[PDB]
Amino acid sequence: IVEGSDAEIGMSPWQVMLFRKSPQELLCGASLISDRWVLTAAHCLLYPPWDKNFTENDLLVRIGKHSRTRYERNIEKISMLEKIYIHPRYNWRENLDRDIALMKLKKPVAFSDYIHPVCLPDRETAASLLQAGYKGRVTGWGNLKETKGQPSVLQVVNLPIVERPVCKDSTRIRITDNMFCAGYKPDEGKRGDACEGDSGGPFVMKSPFNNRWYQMGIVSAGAGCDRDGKYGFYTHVFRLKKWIQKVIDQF
Amino acid sequence: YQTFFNPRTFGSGEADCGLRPLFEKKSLEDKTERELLESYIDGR
Ligand SMILES: *C[C@@](*)(O)[C@H](CCCNC(N)=[NH2+])NC(=O)[C@@H]1CCCN1C(=O)[C@H](N)Cc1ccccc1
Ligand SMILES: *[C@@H]1O[C@H](CO)[C@@H](O)[C@H](O)[C@H]1NC(C)=O
Ligand SMILES: [Zn+2]
Ligand SMILES: [Zn+2]
Repeated sequence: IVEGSDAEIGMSPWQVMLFRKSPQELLCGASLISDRWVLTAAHCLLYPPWDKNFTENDLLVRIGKHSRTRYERNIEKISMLEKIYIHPRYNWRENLDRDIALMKLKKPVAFSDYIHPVCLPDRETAASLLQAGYKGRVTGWGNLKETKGQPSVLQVVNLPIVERPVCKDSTRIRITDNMFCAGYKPDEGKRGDACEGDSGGPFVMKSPFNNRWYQMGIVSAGAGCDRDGKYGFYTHVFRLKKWIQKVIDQF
Repeated sequence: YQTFFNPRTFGSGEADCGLRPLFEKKSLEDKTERELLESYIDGR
């Protein structure tokens, strides 16, 4: 998260940290959508070029963690993974189309004031909130700049959704309908972007209909971080909800 | 909220979703929340 600010305690109780067991190593962001299911970026678990092809017991996860160096008691939780599910049509060779993945906790987590699930959008909410100009929120423990290095506290930043024509023109990558970009334009006087390490992290919007937070996207890609005329790319969660469904009923 | 998932497959919370205990639950707005709200009010 570049040009963002520290997160208030409990402002993102669905924040999940994807850890690598040996060696201990922070890999990506992730989100809690249930007491047993966690959402993240497919390239966080599978990306051959970077020697990434993790399995259930290679990784572990942490929930409700507030700082990155001190273990916080009966606040944070450490859960193992029972299974991993990557979208069968995830295109890691080309444009990261369908950069999404699901993880089932080996043992459900108890909700608390620091740990709760984020909502997944429905037809109405999706079409109602995913509109250029509207601002969403991205969170993460990733780099503060292009490599301070990384934060000791969860970072947050609100960014506006950008119109497809503009996103398409900003990158030489084949943009698909399964993704959207967000960020300020050089003429808006405001900065902020996700960055390396933030992948898997959620892009959430607050619904005025019921006062609840909905995860509209997943941090997926970008070129550099917070560079003028550039935008971060996020997996469009709703267009892939049928798949999330199949995977979950199937499990 | 209304449901998509089946509790036995999915777990709990498709229904305790999206409501922060330290914010919405206590009727407290977070420090930057309003920015999102205000973005829903077009270019007023
Ligand atoms: C794996 C994540 O941590 C990271 C998130 C980047 C977010 N950046 C911004 N500015 N919001 N993702 C990546 O680094 C992905 C993985 C594959 C390479 N990559 C990129 O974003 C490249 N820099 C660009 C790209 C390459 C191939 C396909 C799509 C995009
Ligand atoms: C993941 O590693 C397994 C071997 O353990 C391999 O069969 C599978 O093809 C890998 N996935 C790839 C490289 O896309
Ligand atoms: Zn704490
Ligand atoms: Zn802001």
